[PDB]
Amino acid sequence: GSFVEMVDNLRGKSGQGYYVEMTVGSPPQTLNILVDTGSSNFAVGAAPHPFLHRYYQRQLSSTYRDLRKGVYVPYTQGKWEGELGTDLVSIPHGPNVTVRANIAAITESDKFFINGSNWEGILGLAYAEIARPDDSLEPFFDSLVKQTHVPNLFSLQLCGAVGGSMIIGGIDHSLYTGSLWYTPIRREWYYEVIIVRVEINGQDLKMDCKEYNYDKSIVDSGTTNLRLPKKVFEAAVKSIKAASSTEKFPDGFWLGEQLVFPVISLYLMGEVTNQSFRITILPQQYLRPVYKFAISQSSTGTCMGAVIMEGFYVVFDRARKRIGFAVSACHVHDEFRTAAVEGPFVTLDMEDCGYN
Ligand SMILES: O=C(CCCS)NC1CCN(Cc2ccccc2)CC1
Repeated sequence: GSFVEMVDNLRGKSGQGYYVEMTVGSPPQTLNILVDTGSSNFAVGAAPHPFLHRYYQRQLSSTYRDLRKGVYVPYTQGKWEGELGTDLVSIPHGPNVTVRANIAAITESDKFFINGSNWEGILGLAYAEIARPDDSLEPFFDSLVKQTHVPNLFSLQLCGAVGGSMIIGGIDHSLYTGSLWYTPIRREWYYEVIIVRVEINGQDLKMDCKEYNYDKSIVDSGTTNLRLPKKVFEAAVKSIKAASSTEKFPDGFWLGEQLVFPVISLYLMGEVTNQSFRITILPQQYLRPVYKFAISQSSTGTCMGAVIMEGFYVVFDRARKRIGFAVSACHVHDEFRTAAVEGPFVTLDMEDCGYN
């Protein structure tokens, strides 16, 4: 339908994440919370860290309940650590409901909070299997669905340079143009998808598609870049470099070691046997103003981060185990080329593209 009061409920800074306003405890304690489809923990600052505008003060909340258990969460760059419990959570600019969700009260963290950022926590919207310490700690959205009449679905419109919309429990049709195209969620842990073909400026990379999903391919609102696996990255860069011989750039720039074009198509597995669709991004999407090359190599797989997500309206249709892509109404298009979602295409042996 409409969900007009949820539109434009996300803020941020370039490369610094997208956040929704949330309240915790009774009376409500307001916190800005990073929106992360690449993790499954709801975690907030609960101690006066210098970088924080505010923090969760448990002693002030009557509805707080201690779970008397600790949680240690190391990311690649840095870690956070906290004390588990539950409390009443709301999303002011979301649905009118209040849920008892697990909260990780961050007592200690290293390289997690950003000096100068305006957020105080993280909302992991992915599934239980990747929730820390283990799959028994129910992720926020799972509690929201179990406790209220909010449908098991949420959508994201991230708008490049910073704002956007998280539509909880539905789809706002104003936020996209044309048809939605759905790819199946491979397994419910990350939001894992299968990439079946990659074109740089409408030319196939001719690679084994099993390479494009090396380990995994996921939709990650918490990652800034498009993260391509090493083997795919090298072939992609060489091809992007080939199109861009009009200009000159240092060797380290493509490696993400310096600062300062072809469209990039990702063919994704469709709902139907031998059927695919493709999503297409403009240079506006992978050239991030600080300009930086917002495509980087990875060992964990393809991460369809903010670079990808900023061109498209993205439906996390958890109910139907699928993810929807449509042209975002807010993506950065010029007069020449426009970001696209196109289909159907004929693609055989798509099932073989998923690494095991
Ligand atoms: O581990 C993964 C998926 C690996 C394939 S790329 N995603 C994490 C999930 C946690 N998220 C937290 C975070 C987000 C923004 C700023 C700081 C930290 C960082 C990205």
